[PDB]
Amino acid sequence: MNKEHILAQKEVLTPIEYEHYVKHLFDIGEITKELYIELSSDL
Repeated sequence: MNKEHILAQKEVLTPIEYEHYVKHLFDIGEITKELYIELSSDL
């Protein structure tokens, strides 16, 4: 499984780009929206 490897990426890249990091995932279903919503701590 390559869910943890990609996760670290979103942590490195800015928060703006991360928003898309989860978009491509949906394509296969790697990470659930629950993660994109939870991790999302911007306002």
